[PDB]
Amino acid sequence: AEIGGDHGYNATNIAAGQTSGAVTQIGPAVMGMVRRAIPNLIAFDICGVQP
Amino acid sequence: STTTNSNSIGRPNLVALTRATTKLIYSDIVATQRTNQPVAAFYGIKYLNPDNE
Repeated sequence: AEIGGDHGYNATNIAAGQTSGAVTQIGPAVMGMVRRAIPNLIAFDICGVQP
Repeated sequence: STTTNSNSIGRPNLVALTRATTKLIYSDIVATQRTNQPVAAFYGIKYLNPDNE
């Protein structure tokens, strides 16, 4: 009669793996990284260039 | 009488070099398994009684 438990849903426990149950998981897997998008240039046609 | 007082010695023969370093034991003494991430989590898994010892 053994309990698997849940993390407290506290973001502190879930990241450490603390668990009320029998097992403390290694950690929170990974779902991948979310970067921030690189915003766009307006290019230079709007103004004469002349390198 | 030319003797070894006249002769002048250019250099010494290097003979032997010595660097003093301990026989180093961290290899035999400790159980080592490399970690692929900056934090290393050893499980340990205990077989209990119904009394938890």
